[PDB]
Amino acid sequence: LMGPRRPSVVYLHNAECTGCSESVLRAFEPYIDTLILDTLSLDYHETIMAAAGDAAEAALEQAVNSPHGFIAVVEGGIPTAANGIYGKVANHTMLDICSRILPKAQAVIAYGTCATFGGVQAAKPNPTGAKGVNDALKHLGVKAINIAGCPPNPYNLVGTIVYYLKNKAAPELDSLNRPTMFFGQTVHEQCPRLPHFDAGEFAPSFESEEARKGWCLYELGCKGPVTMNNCPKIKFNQTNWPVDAGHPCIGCSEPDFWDAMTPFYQN
Amino acid sequence: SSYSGPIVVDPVTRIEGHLRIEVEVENGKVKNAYSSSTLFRGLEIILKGRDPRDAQHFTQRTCGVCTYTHALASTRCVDNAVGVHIPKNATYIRNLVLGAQYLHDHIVHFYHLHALDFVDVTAALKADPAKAAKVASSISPRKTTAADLKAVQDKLKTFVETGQLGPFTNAYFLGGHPAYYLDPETNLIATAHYLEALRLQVKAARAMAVFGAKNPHTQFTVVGGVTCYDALTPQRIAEFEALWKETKAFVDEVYIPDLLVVAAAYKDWTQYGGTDNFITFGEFPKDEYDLNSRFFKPGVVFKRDFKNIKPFDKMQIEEHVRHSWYEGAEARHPWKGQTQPKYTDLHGDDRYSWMKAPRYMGEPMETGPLAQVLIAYSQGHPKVKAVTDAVLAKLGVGPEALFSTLGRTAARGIETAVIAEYVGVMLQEYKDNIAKGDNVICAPWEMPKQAEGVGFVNAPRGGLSHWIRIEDGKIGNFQLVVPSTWTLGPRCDKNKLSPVEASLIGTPVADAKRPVEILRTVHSFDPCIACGVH
Ligand code: SF4
Ligand code: SF4
Ligand code: F3S
Ligand SMILES: [Mg+2]
Repeated sequence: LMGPRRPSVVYLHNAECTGCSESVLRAFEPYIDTLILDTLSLDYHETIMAAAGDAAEAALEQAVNSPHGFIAVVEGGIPTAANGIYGKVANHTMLDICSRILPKAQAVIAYGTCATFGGVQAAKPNPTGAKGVNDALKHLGVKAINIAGCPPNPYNLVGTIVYYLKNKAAPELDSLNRPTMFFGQTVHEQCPRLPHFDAGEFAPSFESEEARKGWCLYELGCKGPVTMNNCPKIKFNQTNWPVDAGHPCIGCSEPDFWDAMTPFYQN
Repeated sequence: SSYSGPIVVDPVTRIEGHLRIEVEVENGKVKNAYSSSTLFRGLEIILKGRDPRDAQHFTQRTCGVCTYTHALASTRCVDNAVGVHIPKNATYIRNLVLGAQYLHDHIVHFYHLHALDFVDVTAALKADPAKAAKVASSISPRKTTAADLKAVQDKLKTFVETGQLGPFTNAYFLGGHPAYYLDPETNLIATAHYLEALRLQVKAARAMAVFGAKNPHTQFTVVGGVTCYDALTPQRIAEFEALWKETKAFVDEVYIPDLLVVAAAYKDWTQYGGTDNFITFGEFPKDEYDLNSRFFKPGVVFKRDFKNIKPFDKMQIEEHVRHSWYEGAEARHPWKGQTQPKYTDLHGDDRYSWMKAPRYMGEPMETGPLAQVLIAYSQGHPKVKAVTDAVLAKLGVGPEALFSTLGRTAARGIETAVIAEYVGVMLQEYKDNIAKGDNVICAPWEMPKQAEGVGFVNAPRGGLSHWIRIEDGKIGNFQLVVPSTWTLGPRCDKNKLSPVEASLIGTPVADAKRPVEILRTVHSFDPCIACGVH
């Protein structure tokens, strides 16, 4: 699957919705074909790989044991309740799979709020005991770079990988282990509606003339002021982001946001 | 003689989510099958007690492949519970984002999830690109030249000679495989278009973000309507229209001709993978409270009796747990649903999946593009009839051919083509409505303390329903019954095989170590296990 010239990436899927995998397919300049043919060697990825079953398992083993080394990208939270039973691949628990593979990686990137912080299946009452990668695997010394969001901006994944390949090290990380080059500002301080916020000009409802005129969404629940992400700067799909579509930020790059930021339409 | 014994495929790749397929084969043909979904998250448990307005944000994270669809179903569900009738423009914008979702989803499914079951990418290296270009130009109005395809070949050649096959590592076609039929030139055309589709899908998804903020996981729906006042502007509408036009051209000029050239080469696949019963909910309403106002209409068919389409009665759905990892054995209507996990391991107490087993009047029902297409055809839908007839004529087969893995794959293309054209009709109506001076996109509403609601979406994989019981203004019960749950859930308490299980009986398996024929049928249903289990 790999040896030579392109760096090997092993992409794992735990308890996930595949929205983070889909976000990578939206990669733009570079696009995902350049990424898979030129930049990287994508040596395991259940969504798009040709092999299945035993053949897929063999591809994974050969990638993880390569003397050339591999980078792991991990999507989804790790279910830990009932000894990891709620999530299995090839009849192995995801906790076991990640326990055995991730300490062998040269570097681990937790991609998406589920992998970074536990995510949607970790929201109360967390029936499957879902945990983010670094929480789950603390005891094994795993320290994944956390690229948060639900899903994250794929600009932030490619940027982190490129940095890593260039500099042979993680970029500066915040106290949640997120790169400060992407997560160093609140989405609010970057928001075009900030002048309205400053003037106390809030939309009182989505049907209101104030919402039509683009007034601030804080009274309608916007979590921009407490959320770190680069959404207003980079935007998504080269064209838009939640509050330019008229909807409040729901805080999706923050830990525990399903419980901390709810009800989503209140502040 | 041939192989007898078990085959297990775990993981089934090139699907969403975590699926284990188990089959018993006898003399090279499958005689028994189990569909085992091996991840549970429990979103229905997590929703209990929360604000109904929050449900769509959680349930959208059921799945990021069929992104938006669950936000739409929960919003339709709470809209219904609250009794709000959203403005015409919110219906148009919601419908336009959903049409864009279908085009993105089906294009990615055929190329990036299904086609490696049928295309030997490495054989493309041996192709004659001049011959290949002539074939490509004969099947499409788009002209392709030898140099066009040589560029692809040169790129693939450098990739393969590095020894780092990446996503093609251990592919079932490596070295050759008796169930792979395509000649090198057709493998090269498909491989070129796979690569092309990786960039085209960026545009198809961007179309959703023009109105819907971002893809994946849109953020423009609210109870009562949508939030995106910018979607009214001529600039955003023009941006959407340009991406839609380019996406439609790809469907018409690249995907459907490839689908037809591959189906022609694999016409033996009309003989495997059939099913008996079909359910569909209809989609693209004019009236949010009348399913029969939808461009595709709901319906139910038993035992392929399409002369007797039955009305869809939402009260005849029950979700079984006897062969699932939940407590007990009692089937439940989703307004009385229960989600009480209880794991017994594979086949412990005859249970083998985290999916429930939905049954309609006690029967297992296929849903998805083949149900939507066949039921619409049988209701006299003129656009569906015109393109399925053209497809049947091109392939030289009769309508019976549609009850198969090949037919299901073709139906996915038919509905893509039909929806790609209908998005233009919807866009024009939306434009017309704005031009009449209707600029309203959200209506006011009030939360009742007690209510029941349901929202119905026909998603790219079929009939999706979200069901809420509101108690004290909070979520008392919230149940998702999702298309892959119908199609890929396990047996019920009458031990009836689900559509995927039944469809697998009779599958030939040339090489038990590389059981591509099982993947062909399983992938034809476009499984989504995060969807099915939630
Ligand atoms: S972070 Fe969000 S988008 Fe990504 S796998 Fe989790 S639920 Fe899906
Ligand atoms: S809309 Fe949200 S992010 Fe923008 S100024 Fe208001 S509170 Fe801040
Ligand atoms: S909801 Fe998430 S995508 Fe950005 S605008 Fe808020 S952090
Ligand atoms: Mg359910």
